[PDB]
Amino acid sequence: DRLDAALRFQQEALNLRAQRQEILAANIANADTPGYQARDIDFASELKKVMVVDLLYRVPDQPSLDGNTVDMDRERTQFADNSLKYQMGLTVLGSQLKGMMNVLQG
Amino acid sequence: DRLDAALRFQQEALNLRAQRQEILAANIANADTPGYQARDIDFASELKKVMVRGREETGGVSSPAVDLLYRVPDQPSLDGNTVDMDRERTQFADNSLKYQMGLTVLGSQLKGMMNVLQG
Amino acid sequence: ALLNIFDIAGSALAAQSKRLNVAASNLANADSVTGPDGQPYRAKQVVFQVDAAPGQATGGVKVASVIESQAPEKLVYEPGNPLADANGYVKMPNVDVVGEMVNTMSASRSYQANIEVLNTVKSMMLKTLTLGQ
Amino acid sequence: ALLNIFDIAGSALAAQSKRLNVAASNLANADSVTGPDGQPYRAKQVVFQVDAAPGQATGGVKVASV
Amino acid sequence: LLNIFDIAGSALAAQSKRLNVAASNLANADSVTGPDGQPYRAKQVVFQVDAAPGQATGGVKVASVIESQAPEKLVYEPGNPLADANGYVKMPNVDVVGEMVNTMSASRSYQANIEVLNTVKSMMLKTLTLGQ
Amino acid sequence: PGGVPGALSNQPAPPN
Amino acid sequence: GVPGALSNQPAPPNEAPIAT
Amino acid sequence: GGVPGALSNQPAP
Amino acid sequence: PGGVPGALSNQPAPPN
Amino acid sequence: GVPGALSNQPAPPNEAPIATP
Amino acid sequence: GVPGALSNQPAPPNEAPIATP
Amino acid sequence: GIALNDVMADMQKASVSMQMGIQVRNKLVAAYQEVMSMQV
Amino acid sequence: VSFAGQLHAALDRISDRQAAARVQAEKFTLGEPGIALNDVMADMQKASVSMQMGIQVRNKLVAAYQEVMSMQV
Amino acid sequence: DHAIYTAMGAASQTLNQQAVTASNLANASTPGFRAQLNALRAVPVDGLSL
Repeated sequence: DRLDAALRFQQEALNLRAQRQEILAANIANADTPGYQARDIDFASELKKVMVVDLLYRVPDQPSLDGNTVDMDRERTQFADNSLKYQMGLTVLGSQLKGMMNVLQG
Repeated sequence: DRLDAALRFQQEALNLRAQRQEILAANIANADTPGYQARDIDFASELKKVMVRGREETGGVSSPAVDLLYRVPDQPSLDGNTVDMDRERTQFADNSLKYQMGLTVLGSQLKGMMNVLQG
Repeated sequence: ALLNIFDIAGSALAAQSKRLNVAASNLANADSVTGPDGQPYRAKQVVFQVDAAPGQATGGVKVASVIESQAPEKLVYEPGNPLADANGYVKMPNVDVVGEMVNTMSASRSYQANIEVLNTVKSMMLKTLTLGQ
Repeated sequence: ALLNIFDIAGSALAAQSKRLNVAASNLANADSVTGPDGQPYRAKQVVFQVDAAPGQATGGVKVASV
Repeated sequence: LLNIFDIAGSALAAQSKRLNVAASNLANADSVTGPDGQPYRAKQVVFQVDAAPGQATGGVKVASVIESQAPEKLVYEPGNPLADANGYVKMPNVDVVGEMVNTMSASRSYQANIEVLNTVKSMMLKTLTLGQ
Repeated sequence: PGGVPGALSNQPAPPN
Repeated sequence: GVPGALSNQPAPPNEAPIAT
Repeated sequence: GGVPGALSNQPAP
Repeated sequence: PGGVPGALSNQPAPPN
Repeated sequence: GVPGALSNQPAPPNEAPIATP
Repeated sequence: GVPGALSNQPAPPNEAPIATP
Repeated sequence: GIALNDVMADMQKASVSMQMGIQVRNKLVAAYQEVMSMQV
Repeated sequence: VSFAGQLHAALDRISDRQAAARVQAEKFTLGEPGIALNDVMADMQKASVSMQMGIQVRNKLVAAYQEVMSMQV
Repeated sequence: DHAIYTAMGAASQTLNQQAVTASNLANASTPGFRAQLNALRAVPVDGLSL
């Protein structure tokens, strides 16, 4: 359907933002697990792949003794950024749907 | 001619409202620029002027032929701008309501005419 | 001529965003000692000008250029740090933290004011589009 | 990825965390006689550089090495 | 209700002026000299009713800014160049508690006036849709 | 008319 | 001039010197 | 231009 | 002629 | 490379011995 | 004179003397 | 350039004038057909 | 050149503006540097206003055509 | 909106005065030292209208 092609990009971006949000929250929740590696996804490459998931390990900053590589500050900033981008995607998708609607209303 | 003349006052007042709001938005944008005197226009005198002699432009960079007057500052500032934010936001809201009033009056007149014509 | 408010407020938003970014960059490097070239970090500030071409009455605002702040470099006596002076006077940036925090707050407030201007202007444009209907 | 302000402030947070970690490790090892190999502990320092991604305009803080 | 806009704007200006005076006074609690060498005398705004064509009720206008007449504080620093023949340097009579309370009350009045103006503007907006 | 608002007026003063 | 009124002449540049 | 905005994507790509 | 907004242009500048 | 980047390899285990092996 | 009501006559000016004289 | 304020106002004015012309012509045509539908 | 040509030009202009705003939004969502959220949001706003203008013009034009076709000959 | 700048100037100059005082205190053992006096001058901004 042509309607899907117009809204495909924003829907895929929104779904990818939700998945990465879940991954970041999993990183936050498992901060205290000894031996847990902080995982993340490269948003742009996966968005290419879906439009046309694989988890990448985060490069550790400080060496802990229990093997936990989760850094609070980095993932807190990433979490806030992902929340903001999810809201922006919701706004853009809603604007596109509302425009398609006011075209029809009459 | 007759219909153009009957709807000309409110149309010109609404255009002058738009230009005054552009000026007020420019004042709000430059509110933190050092060395910017706030500008505003006398709505009534400029409205009568546009009424008697048609609208004109300086060039056409183009701009209206309105007289950009300086607002009297309230209290001094070291940077040297006279944009007092309370005055700016009060004039902005007042101009907003008056523009909506002009839209309402013009729309009412135009319906008041389609009512006659429609049959 | 309500469309020009879009340009005016968009330029104002961009300029305030640039000013906030510069202030945050200065604040985050208050404790820096070295630059990419080895030079000490110099506190930087934007310059605001009226975005009016010759013959234009009133426009928005534009960032002319970014300039190094005029203030003495903060001298620290640490002649043990590998970076030092002839007499061990490490040069640290001249960032005034209170000024940067106040600048950040002011930029945020001006940004929000411009957003309100844009919102009400769009509402008026829609209402004008509903003139006779 | 990150918005510019987010990246700058998050880099600042990470750099301050690294400096605090270095200070804490130094304060812990204030009375250490030997390491794991037989050499004295040496006080660590952290060097802040400006991560000027564009030409001389802005940038957060990075830490080259301890 | 446009006169209400005039009233609210004038009152916002007056309360902002009072807040600015209080902030300047609080900054200069410990100031010892000005440009001319005279002590800083604390400033106070004067409020007056702006009802010139509106009978006895109207907005509030700041008539003037006046130096407070409370006696200047005296500090014994005979080595100070500003010390007189008796060796007393004049320091401002700014009351810290009074200025803090003035700032707080001015802020509250400012917010109340803003809420009044918003309610009046909303009422005008709804009046614009009479009979429809 | 009116006078200084706030601290100065709402403070007891010598009669004059 | 009354503050908040309109005048055709600009306000003079204001300065705050430290020493007269 | 020389300065990227605060609300722009990391200049570092 | 504009200038630097905020802290720099609202602090008492040097005489010259 | 940079702390906070993305790599396809898990970091090596974080061992801290008390004596030299 | 009920508080909160409306009266034709203005309220008398209040006074706070430190001394009776 | 021309703003929505002018565009909408002239657009409405043209709609009004066109409606007036249509109504006046309809009245004239109805009168003519009533005259010609006569019986002499 | 003609009325149909002018209407086609207006439709092309509106569609081009909308596509430009959409492309900039997708570029921002992509993570490419230099694209500011301010510009994205303002351009989306402008595109919405232009779409609404086109809708109003279409509505009136259709109303005028219906009025003309209702004329009795 | 500009009282924030007055207060910020006051706070920054308080920081400067504190720096002067700390520099004076750091030299409590310096042989033959003369303490630096500090004083907050008030600069009144000229202009209109009040």
